[PDB]
Amino acid sequence: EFLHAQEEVKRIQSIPLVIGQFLEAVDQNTAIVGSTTGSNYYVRILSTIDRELLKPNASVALHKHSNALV
Amino acid sequence: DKSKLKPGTRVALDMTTLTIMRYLPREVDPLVYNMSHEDPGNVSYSEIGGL
Repeated sequence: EFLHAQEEVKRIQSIPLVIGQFLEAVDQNTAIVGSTTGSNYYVRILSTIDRELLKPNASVALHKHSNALV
Repeated sequence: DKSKLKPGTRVALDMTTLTIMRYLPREVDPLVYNMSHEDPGNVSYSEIGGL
């Protein structure tokens, strides 16, 4: 079941994606980022994959269907 | 090909899944096309003496 579940997330990690810039972390759970779409977002950081090298300043991708930081 | 993407060329991508449906050949601005065809002169392009 774990192997079947991981499959499901990979699909989301992949396109469609919309790019942003990741400013800074206010929680390990959820973080604040800014898009190129003209919206500032509070987006959730995907679990059972690192969220602790997520935290520095970098370019980041957010999923189009789910509006999360995959 | 992966050569159907190179910086500055046009691409069509699907709206709902953002994967490449096709190559889209780049637009040619009509303004550049006018500059290529037209010669603003009405004088010889061989020589003008003393020039």
